[PDB]
Amino acid sequence: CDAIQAAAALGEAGISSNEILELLAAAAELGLDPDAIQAAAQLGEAGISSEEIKELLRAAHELGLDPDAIAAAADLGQAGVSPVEILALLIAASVLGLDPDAIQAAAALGEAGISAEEIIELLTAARDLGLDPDAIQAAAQLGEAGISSEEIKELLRAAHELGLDPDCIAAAADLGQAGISSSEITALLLAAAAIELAKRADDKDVREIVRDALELASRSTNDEVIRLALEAAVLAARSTDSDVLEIVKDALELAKQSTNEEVIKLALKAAVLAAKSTDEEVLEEVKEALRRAKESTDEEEIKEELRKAVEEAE
Amino acid sequence: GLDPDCIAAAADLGQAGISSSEITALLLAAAAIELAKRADDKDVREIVRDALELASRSTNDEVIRLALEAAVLAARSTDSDVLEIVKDALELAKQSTNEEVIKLALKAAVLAAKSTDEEVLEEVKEALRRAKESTDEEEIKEELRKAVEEAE
Amino acid sequence: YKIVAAAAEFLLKILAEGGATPEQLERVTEHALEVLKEVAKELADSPESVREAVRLISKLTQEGLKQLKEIGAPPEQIERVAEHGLEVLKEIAKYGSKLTDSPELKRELYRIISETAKELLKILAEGGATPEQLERVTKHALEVLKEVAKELADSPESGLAALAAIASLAKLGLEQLKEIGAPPEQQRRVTKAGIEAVREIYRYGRKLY
Repeated sequence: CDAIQAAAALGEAGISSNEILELLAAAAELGLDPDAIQAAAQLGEAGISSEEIKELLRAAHELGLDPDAIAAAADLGQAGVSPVEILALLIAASVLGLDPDAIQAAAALGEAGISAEEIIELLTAARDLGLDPDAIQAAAQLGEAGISSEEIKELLRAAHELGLDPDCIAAAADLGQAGISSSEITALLLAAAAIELAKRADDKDVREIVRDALELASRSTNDEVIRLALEAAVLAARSTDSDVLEIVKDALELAKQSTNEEVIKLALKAAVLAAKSTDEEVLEEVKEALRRAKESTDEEEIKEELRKAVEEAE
Repeated sequence: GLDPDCIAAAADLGQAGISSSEITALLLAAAAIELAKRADDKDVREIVRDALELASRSTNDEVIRLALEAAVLAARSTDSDVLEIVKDALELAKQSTNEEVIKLALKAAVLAAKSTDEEVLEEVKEALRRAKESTDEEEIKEELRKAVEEAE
Repeated sequence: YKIVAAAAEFLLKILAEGGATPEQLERVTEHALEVLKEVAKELADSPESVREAVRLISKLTQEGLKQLKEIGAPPEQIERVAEHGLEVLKEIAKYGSKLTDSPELKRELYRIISETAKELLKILAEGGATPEQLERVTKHALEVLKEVAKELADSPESGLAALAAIASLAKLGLEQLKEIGAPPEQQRRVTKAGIEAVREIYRYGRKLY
């Protein structure tokens, strides 16, 4: 007896009789189905007033929401999302055109204490990157790992630039559970990518370069030097030109033998810029700046010749 | 006409500790709602809105049972005269602020919906018209009283 | 602009160190804001200039409220200058919307408006004002945000951002009202007004999507 079953559900939720009569009045006004009234009962278990529920369901009706999103409003209620923020997430889902699994991910991010603005931003970034619901589910696992919204955004950006699968992002969330910094996760992602690509490339010189970069990254302790070296390893593994491999090898031969971070930062920057460039004149001037750096001995002259080439290439 | 699973759900409102009159109200309400869903009629749906509004806003078991019994009777009837009388009674109950006027107006509408004499319908409609055109609660009560004492 | 803006802030801080009455401080603050608005309306002609204008207006506003808080003035004066600041800020945001076309700067500008609201609300709450003032200010702040959103918004993403900002302001405001222990009646009144602001924002959103 559906109308009485809905009343019994509100009775099991412990709703006051006048407030049952109000939720029934709302059900009669809007034509609420028993599962929409069950969502009202679950918002009542979340302690929301009949008035607030009524305006919320009135808004859901004025939005023309799909019943699955309307049911998922009770999941956002169980996640403890602020009453307005529930409406915001519902509006956002409607504007985004995403599935209820994106709403379940929003509920998980709500349990992780993430604001509706950050959720909306994360979903915005996800659609703008062209990421999928499994990548969004792994992002919710980074939320379970307590990673900050900006760190997730940059991690997702890096994962997209590396062409990673969602399972890779799940492994990144496992490094998050291990308490690894977003920087060190990013390094490990760069490294794993460079290594797998260095299997796919057969070339011993690429493999030497990638090993030398992985050695330098294992020996050093600075996040810029590490990211530059491992990015250079990914770039070397993506490259096909002996001029880029020579410039990178020369830069690594200078850098791995050097004791000052300044010339390492500059030489790795020059090599990364050369590997990203498309002009033989810039490659030759960088190869020249490295030749000048091998034939000279003063670190101030090495830094200046690398600075000239970097300011030409940047 | 509620079947035994409805009575089982009524026993579950018993498990929720709801008082017998409140269970009765909830049964009347749920019945009026399911009937007003099975009927398409916006006017019956307006009556059910206004009844459930009044029942939520007030707190007296006689007023509530009168209102929801009228809502069930509206969901069980089709004549425009009965719908007009019920809407006039609910409009008078929404505009006035005396529980004796509310009880008398709802009682007059319930008697008009239970009976089927067009002279009782017209005298109840005219007593409600006198009550809705006038301002004095004593004139409202004395017109509704004469109509009730003729109709009961 | 930065120089004269700094000169206004400096003069205000000097006057506050000088121990002038809350009334004199408020009068000078209004005059300073009015001048600041004028010289902003003249000198602003680029996205960064609007960003900087808002940053300086909000800065001077924050310093002003901090002075009134430190001297222990009644919340009434604080609420007046809060309204003045928001109103001026809105008029500048209005002008700045004519100068600014890039989505990033439009969004970040709105975000800074919301940060300004969040901060001035937080400052008033730290100021120990009654819920009776907190609701007036919260409502006005939401309404100013609504008017600014209605002025700026022209794509769904910016709508969602403005919505989310509004929602977060409601969340913060309700969190202050909860901390001061305001009655559920006031909590409902404010929350419903917040929902209604979001409903009006959705009535705008219906244009975009």
